[PDB]
Amino acid sequence: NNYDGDTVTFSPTGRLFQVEYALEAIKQGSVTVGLRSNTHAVLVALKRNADELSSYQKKIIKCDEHMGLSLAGLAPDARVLSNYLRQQCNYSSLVFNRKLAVERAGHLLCDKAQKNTQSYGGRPYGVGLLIIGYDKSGAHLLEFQPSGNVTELYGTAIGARSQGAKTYLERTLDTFIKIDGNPDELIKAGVEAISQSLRDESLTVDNLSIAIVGKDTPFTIYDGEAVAKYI
Amino acid sequence: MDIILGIRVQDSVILASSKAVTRGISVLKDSDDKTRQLSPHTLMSFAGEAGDTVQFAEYIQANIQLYSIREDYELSPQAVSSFVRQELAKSIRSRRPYQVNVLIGGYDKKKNKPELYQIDYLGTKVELPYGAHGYSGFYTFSLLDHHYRPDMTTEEGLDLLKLCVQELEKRMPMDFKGVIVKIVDKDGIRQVDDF
Amino acid sequence: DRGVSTFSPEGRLFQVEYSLEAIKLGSTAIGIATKEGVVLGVEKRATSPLLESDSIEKIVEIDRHIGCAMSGLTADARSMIEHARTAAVTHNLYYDEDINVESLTQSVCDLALRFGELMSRPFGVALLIAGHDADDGYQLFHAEPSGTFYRYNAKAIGSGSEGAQAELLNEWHSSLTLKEAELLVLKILKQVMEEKLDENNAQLSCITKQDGFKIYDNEKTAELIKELKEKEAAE
Amino acid sequence: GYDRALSIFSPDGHIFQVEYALEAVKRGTCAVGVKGKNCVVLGCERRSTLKLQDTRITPSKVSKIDSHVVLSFSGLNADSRILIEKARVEAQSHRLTLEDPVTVEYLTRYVAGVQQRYTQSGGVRPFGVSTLIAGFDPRDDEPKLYQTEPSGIYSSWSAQTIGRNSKTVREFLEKNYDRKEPPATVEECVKLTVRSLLEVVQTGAKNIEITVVKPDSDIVALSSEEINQYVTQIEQEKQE
Amino acid sequence: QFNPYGDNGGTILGIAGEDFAVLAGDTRNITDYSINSRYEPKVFDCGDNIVMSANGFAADGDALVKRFKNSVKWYHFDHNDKKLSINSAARNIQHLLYSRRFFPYYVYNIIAGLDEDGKGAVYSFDPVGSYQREQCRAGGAAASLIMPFLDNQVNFKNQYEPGTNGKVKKPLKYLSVEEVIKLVRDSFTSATERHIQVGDGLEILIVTKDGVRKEFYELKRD
Amino acid sequence: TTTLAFKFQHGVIVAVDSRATAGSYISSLRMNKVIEINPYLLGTMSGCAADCQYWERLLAKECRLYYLRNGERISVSAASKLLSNMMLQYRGMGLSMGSMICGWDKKGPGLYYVDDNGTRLSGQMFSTGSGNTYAYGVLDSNYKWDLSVEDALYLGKRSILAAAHRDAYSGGSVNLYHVTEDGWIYHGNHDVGELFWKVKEEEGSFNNVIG
Amino acid sequence: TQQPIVTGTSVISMKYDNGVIIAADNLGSYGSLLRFNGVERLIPVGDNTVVGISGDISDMQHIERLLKDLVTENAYDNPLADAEEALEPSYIFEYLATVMYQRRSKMNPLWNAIIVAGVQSNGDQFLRYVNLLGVTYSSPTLATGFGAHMANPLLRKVVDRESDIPKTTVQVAEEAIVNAMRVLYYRDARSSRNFSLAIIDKNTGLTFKKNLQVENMKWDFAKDIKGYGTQKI
Amino acid sequence: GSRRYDSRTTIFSPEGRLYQVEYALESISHAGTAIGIMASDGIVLAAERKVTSTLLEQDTSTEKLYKLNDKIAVAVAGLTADAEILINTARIHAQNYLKTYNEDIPVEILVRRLSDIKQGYTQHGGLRPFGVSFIYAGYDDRYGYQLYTSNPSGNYTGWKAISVGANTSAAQTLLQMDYKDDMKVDDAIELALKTLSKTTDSSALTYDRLEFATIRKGANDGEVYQKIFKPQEIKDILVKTGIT
Ligand SMILES: *[C@@](C)(CO)[C@](*)(O)[C@H](Cc1ccccc1)NC(=O)[C@H](Cc1c[nH]c2ccccc12)NC(=O)[C@@H](C)NC(=O)CN1CCOCC1
Ligand SMILES: [Mg+2]
Ligand SMILES: [Mg+2]
Repeated sequence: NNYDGDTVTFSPTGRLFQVEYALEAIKQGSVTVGLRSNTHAVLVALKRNADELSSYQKKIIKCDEHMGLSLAGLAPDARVLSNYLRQQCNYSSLVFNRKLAVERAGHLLCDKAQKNTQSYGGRPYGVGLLIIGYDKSGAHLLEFQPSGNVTELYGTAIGARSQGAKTYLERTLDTFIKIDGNPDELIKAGVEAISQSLRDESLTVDNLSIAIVGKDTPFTIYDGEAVAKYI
Repeated sequence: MDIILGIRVQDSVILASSKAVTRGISVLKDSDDKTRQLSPHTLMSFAGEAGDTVQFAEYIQANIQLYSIREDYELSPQAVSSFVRQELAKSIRSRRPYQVNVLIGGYDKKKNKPELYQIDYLGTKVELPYGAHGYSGFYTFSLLDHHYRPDMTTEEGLDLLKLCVQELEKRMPMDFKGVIVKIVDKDGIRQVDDF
Repeated sequence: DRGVSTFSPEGRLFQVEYSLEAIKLGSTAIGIATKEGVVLGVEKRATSPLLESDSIEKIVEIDRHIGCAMSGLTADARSMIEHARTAAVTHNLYYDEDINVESLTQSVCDLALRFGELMSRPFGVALLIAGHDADDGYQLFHAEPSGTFYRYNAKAIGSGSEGAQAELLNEWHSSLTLKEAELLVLKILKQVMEEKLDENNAQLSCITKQDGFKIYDNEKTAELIKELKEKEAAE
Repeated sequence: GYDRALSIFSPDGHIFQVEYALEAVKRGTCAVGVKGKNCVVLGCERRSTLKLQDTRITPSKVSKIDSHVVLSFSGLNADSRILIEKARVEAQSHRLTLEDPVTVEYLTRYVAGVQQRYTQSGGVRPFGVSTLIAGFDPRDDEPKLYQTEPSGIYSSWSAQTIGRNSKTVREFLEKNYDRKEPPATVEECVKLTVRSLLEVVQTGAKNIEITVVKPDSDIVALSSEEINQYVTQIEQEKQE
Repeated sequence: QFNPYGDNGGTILGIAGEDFAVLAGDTRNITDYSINSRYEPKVFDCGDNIVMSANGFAADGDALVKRFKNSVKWYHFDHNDKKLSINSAARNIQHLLYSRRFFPYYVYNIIAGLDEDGKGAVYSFDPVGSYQREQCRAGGAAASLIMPFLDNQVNFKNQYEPGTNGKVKKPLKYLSVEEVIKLVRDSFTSATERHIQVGDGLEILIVTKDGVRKEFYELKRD
Repeated sequence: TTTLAFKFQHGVIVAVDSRATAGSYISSLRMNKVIEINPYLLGTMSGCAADCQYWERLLAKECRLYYLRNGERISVSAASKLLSNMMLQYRGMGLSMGSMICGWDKKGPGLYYVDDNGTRLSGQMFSTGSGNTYAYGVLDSNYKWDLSVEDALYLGKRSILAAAHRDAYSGGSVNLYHVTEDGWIYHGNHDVGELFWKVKEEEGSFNNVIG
Repeated sequence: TQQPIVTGTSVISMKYDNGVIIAADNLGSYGSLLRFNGVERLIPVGDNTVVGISGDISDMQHIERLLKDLVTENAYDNPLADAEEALEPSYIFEYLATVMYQRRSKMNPLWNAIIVAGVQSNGDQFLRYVNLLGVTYSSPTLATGFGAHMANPLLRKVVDRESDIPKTTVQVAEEAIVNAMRVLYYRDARSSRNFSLAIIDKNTGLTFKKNLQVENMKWDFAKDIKGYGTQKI
Repeated sequence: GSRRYDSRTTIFSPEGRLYQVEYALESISHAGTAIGIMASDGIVLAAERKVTSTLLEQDTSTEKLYKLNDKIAVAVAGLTADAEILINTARIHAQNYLKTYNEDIPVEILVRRLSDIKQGYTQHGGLRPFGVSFIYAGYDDRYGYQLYTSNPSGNYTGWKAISVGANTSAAQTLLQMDYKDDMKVDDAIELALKTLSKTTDSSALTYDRLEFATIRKGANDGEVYQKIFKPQEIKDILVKTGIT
């Protein structure tokens, strides 16, 4: 109200409204789902178009051979943050000959987002990210919020109507975690999960976007007729 | 570059400058004009290190032309020469000084007098009836000391200038490929096409 | 007052949303992509008859294989065009090749959100970036001040955009020829324009693989206008 | 440093600071530009509220940017000096780096760019100035006349006016100026420029300034008596 | 006084076939009269069907290769996983080298692969960035030993057709990959004999449309 | 190297050798020392190969940007000046470059010499490189404005040959160009080895050499 | 640009079937003065890596601190710091190599020659060299300074190529290293009798031996040597 | 943050005016009147000190008339402290020109420079403008005797006669009436004092409430002399013209 003019101002109840408004941008964004087993990690994203003449906005970005994310909210902010991750993954490889741990990647995103919430002039990031990866401690899935909060999860979903997919994963927890050494079945579970967040529209060939990473699988994105198999 | 001469007569200033440009052991050009018009009644000839000369001259030309447009007024030769001197005096203590020597020949329309200024790369300014830079003065100043009068005509000034070039052509080991001569008077700047 | 980079309660940047309103006031620009080329057309909209219309430059070359049309506060586009031209030629310097239309568009859109308290406000202009490369063929992009860019088969921006976009919705198909696309831009421009469309107050352009980006002459466009009139009168 | 964003968008998609700068231009004295077949004439209004003025030394309304290009304006006088200085510096900077004088179109594009930059830079306000830029490109006999404004947009004009009561003189020019046959001579071009100012000026004494620019850097400013002869001839024909 | 440069020896060789290319180099690394390693790889697969070797000062060589491999990675990120063509890689490397015009990478660089028409391609660089496409090139310590041999046995220089006596040249018939590898092996065996910094091992990288293949051969260890 | 270029009635001829050296070792037998900046602009190369390639390819970028901004080809005079200004930024930093910017513009055919010192000279005829003195000898005695395109191409070709013969650091092959108002025209790569024997027989020159 | 003041001499090392061995004497020389006699030049990093350093001791102590700080930094927000995400020899080396090359590129080098010896997660042997120029190389045997000239020849007789590594036992490898250290004591004027030796095995882990002495030295034959040519008494 | 407290000194009003410049001009209208009159053979500068005290040391006091160099002087109207900041800058600018070109700075060039500094404070920086209006009286060999004025907007104009400060409307009307082109310095002195005597808010115009100065070619042969009048000399010229 009087305490939402900038990010540097706490409300009387200890809330940061600009951060909460940035969180709101994520809820307006299109749905995306993340889930993992012990061998593989999968991202599934519902792409959004402007109209019938337009293309479908890309949702998934590659950060390294072993790491990538899906976005929901302001796409340019995802480009800035994914660029930062690319650089950090790359710094770890060039200097230490070491693939960046997914947990550490999350800690770096948290700290970068945090600086924008405590300083005058700037603004919080208006995007939420689901980071998947495979490192020395196996498969991982992270959820990033522009408040700074980063959370390691078995599965999750963000965006509009994301609660439906999140409930499904909460039921299926014991099943999909055990899907080891079977990428197609893990993607199926993800496609079935994101389907719980659909209304009116359904999953078409140029609508659906899928990405996967695992033990002997580099981060690869599937679009177009490559996802027709899963429709 | 090498030889640049100047002489101030009754009603004009005459500048003579060599045409040769050398690179390595080869004369690349024998028609080079080592001068820039700073204003309608002010001419500057130059000589020094390769590249620095033209860059400095054009930089000065741009500054004087800028002043002329801003004030709708031509600076006096004296004012121009002082500006040039300061730029060179500023330059000599820089990281990389500009190694350029100049003669500024101008006709002051206010005083109705020709004026010749000699400025070296250190910023050493002197007003003279006749001047030169480098080794040029070693050969020519004795002739000028002898023959020069302040009431000389432009034609007589050219004849005395021919005699100076003939002496240079005889006693210098250097082939400078003749000179381009330019006259600065009340009517402006013109080039003597046959010399 | 309030921050320039402030979020609204709905999760939108106030300034970005307000710049979009400025673009709605701009003159109409239309782009149509085909397999034979991409056509770009604009409404010139001279404020007075004494204004020499040929000086109105709302269609612009970025490279030989990339063209651009603008709508909104057209003065804001000059630095965007300058950056685009620099990016296009710089990539040619670094990689000895033409730059991808998408990559060029992405470079322009990176400028968009570089504002705060960098420039003091977002751009007040939208761009239709049309071009061709070997990888993805003939392409048409719509670059906004939000930093977002969508690819389009056909797109209209400016004051008559939503009316033109609905018309493009019906008319566009994947087998359109270049000649058909030219007449289609002229048709839709003539529809949404206030004044009567002629060769002096409207401008056409195209990008083909062979000839590259070309702005059409007034004599060439005049014939296409006369060809349009006759074919509409044919039924 | 002072970084405050002064020029910003409003809910309806307007930049008020840029629009208020146009109001400063509206307040400024009238300036007019007319191009003939082989010349361009720049007319300027001088408000007669200020007498006891020294016309020798008072800043003239038309300013030479180079020997072949001139610039007149309407709006804040102090703001116009900054643009003129920058333009003059750029004109010499172009000659120095490219070895050709600026084209009229290039000089206009630069001045317009400066005006635009001051609409999306922190800590600064827009120029309260619109300019008319006229001249002839080097080794070209085609007349050139451009206009700029605070937003940074620019365009070419057969004839144009800016400043206070510009709406009226533009009305006059739109009906009197024929594109198929423009003022063939200098006389006809000046006559039309004076006529257009006489619609607004008040008295035709020291209130009208005229500057004729011809090809090949031939720029002259008319005197009071020369202009007064045009004023006399116009009204004598009008008495009929 | 500190000397930031050093010489790690070695020699490299690139040959462009009709539909293939090879980049070979010895595996010996040295300082002065000592051997550091008998097997220290010098020719690298940089991705996109491009091989590269920066011969001279190993620290600068490793840094340049590392930076180009990085340049390939960022080319994929920035331009939608587009394949970096050999000509584009060459121009990119020029700019990497010239960025240190006033403190140069002390290396002679060669890359090899296939052009956009599928034909064999070899590009050669000097330490400051001048480059050019070629058919044949030896670089490094024994470069002057090997190049004349290749002018003779690859481009048939100073060879004419018997009977004509200098009137008709030997026609420039193309070479197979098996024929090229023979010339490479003989080139390095000969260089090993007369150059003290060449020996230990030979590693050859062969590039075809099918990918990048490796072949290793022992060399004299003295 | 040896490079030359000269103006004449039908435009400008441009001829260069193709040798590259690293000390006494011939590093390259065939290196291109001409750059096609645009269909109406050429640039010759002499000195440090790296410097020549980098700065002339950067000139092309800047010349290309000129066309996009102004919708018109850059003049030869302006292009040469941009290059000389680049050289003036790295004043005394050790750059080694000597080039001739050759082209056709509105003023007709244009030819400018530019070097690492910043020197910029307009002229009818120029020659750069270690073998420039040998080329000048042939050019000065046989040059006319009234030359035919055929005879002019031969003169530039023959002048490089003279230098390639005598100068140890010049040779390999001759690259010929002819600049017209419709643009430049490539007139091929000519091996000096073969060209020498051909010229010797047909012309009767090089009598002292046995063949 | 500087000059080395207090220096450490040769560092020698080799691979064997199950791991690597590395050794270096305990001397800190000040030119020709044998100034400091209790200097440790082998520095363990965790339980899987030993970094051996020769050259300037002040720069060695600086590197020693960088490594100590590297371990501290790796443990930050890292639950697997003593397991899967522990520091590897390859990580430690590449870090140092990056630092060395950067410092030489600023014309302000760390005046050292370094050998990083260890065993990776997968049991693979790691042995790589880096110096003040940023030059890196790997080999079955590695040695710095005088060791390169005298030790390598002896160690290469045991492991001449890659295929000899599985055939070499820890007892044979240690014996070769200890003999090399004796030879260096005979012939290097800037060396000492006292030295340290470290063994990093994939089975038995890190064994760090201190206060070792060169023994079984041959000097008796010196009594018979008289004069420099013609002298008999 | 800090934005909350920013007055925004450099913005347009909806009518296209600069708020702070207009308000600065309002400040200046309360300042003591200063008058400049240009004649064929010289220039007069007359100014009124504001409500003084008997205990003010007048002979060592200076609040209105300042010397920029030997050829150019200024009369001040507004904040004195603000004026001194600008005056010292102008003094330096004149010496920079003299050092560079070895000639005394032309009057207009000096005026333009100061006016450009004032202009800058209205367009950028976020600082308040200088609350000062100058009358420049000077001489050079190009245009001879010259009068200029500048105000906080940074706009400057040339004049035959001009007033700044309080009651300029009334003062300008009186000057416009009695001024003629063939006028001389002695006549201009009388006109300046008569105008102040009629426009003043004080009961009577006395020597202790005035600062006065002339720029005359009335110096021995072709040269110019600046005369800053002393208290006793102002008292004498008041008696001579018949005011006291
Ligand atoms: C004569 C041959 C002079 O020797 C020419 O000027 C020639 C000019 C030239 C220009 C562009 C491309 C090729 C050649 N210059 C050289 O060949 C030049 C001579 C040279 C060598 N060091 C120099 C230092 C300062 C000035 C000139 C120098 N040679 C080079 O620049 C060498 C280092 N470059 C190459 O040999 C280029 N290599 C690229 C990879 O392929 C093999 C050749
Ligand atoms: Mg001197
Ligand atoms: Mg040996």
